[PDB]
Amino acid sequence: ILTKEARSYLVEKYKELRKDDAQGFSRSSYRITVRQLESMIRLSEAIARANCVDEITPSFIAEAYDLLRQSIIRVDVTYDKYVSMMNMIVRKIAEVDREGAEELTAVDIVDWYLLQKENDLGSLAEYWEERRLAFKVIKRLV
Amino acid sequence: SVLAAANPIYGRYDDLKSPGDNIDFQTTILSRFDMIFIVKDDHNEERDISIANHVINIHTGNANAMQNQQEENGSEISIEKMKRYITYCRLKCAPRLSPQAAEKLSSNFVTIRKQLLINELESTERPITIRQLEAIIRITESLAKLELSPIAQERHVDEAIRLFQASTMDAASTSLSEIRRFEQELKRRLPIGWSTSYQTLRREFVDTHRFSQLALDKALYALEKHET
Repeated sequence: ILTKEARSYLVEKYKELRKDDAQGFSRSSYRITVRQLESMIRLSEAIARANCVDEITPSFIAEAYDLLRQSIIRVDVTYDKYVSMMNMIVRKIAEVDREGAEELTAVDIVDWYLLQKENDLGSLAEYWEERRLAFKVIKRLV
Repeated sequence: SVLAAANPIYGRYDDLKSPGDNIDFQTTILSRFDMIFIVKDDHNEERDISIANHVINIHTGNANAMQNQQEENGSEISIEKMKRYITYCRLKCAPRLSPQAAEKLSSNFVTIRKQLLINELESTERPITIRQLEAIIRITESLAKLELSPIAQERHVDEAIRLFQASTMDAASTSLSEIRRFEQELKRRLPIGWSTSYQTLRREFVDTHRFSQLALDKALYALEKHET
């Protein structure tokens, strides 16, 4: 039984797990479902059973944690605007690194990006903003 | 003479969608039908308050029902009379159009054909049949039969053209291109198509986080039309 308040840590661990796995959705998700938070518990207690230790450790929690992590990775294979562009950067690279080196003409990234976001463009201001933002990020990046 | 009220799908986006393409897979229905009026009940601020206020009360003292009844007395033709009138006009007289009205309507329809062709040079997705013209005609004779006159007049039609024009205005109103592929499947996936079928695109677009029923059909109908 873990009364221990190091359980607080577990929360951020749960919390550390979903954030990086939020974007992209094209990752292994899942969600990551709360049922996985609920899962980390039974996993923890399992490792407690293993090591005879009672109230466990935050360390064993980290072990169950990494375990779930590889189990996830094996499945992998106002700045919201900047976020959408940074999402484009991470998305393009993450795909191209797995199915290619990634490199090539930086202009192309803007090219196909506009081709994708053109569907979400409600008004010309959205296009112009997306264009100037992606341009701003590349200019900053360089 | 059929009077039909269809129910459109998915709401306002179907207006964002091509105006036709609504009924089953086929617009032909809408082609047969003369006057198509997709509508709005924009309450002139006095409407929504009308219905609301009506709900609030709806009890005593039958004042509102009364008000309806004097609306019935004054409400133009008693409507018990309107019926007898309609029977009357319907059996008595059969109207006929005037020549200048005719040539007028020729100009009407050729401007329609030409202009809207020019509109469809861009392959703007929507229509024009001579059946529609014939409709316009039948409206003119109908209204001529209102005035009960054995003969049509020009102004008389001048109303009709614009009314039907409102009808034309009614005719006018996972990204698609991405799902519109299916192309990658049709090619280097299946030259036959078989063992592919909607079921395949289902297994292909089932665990890809991706395809809606209308989405799947739309992209399909799209590519079907597109000629891909």
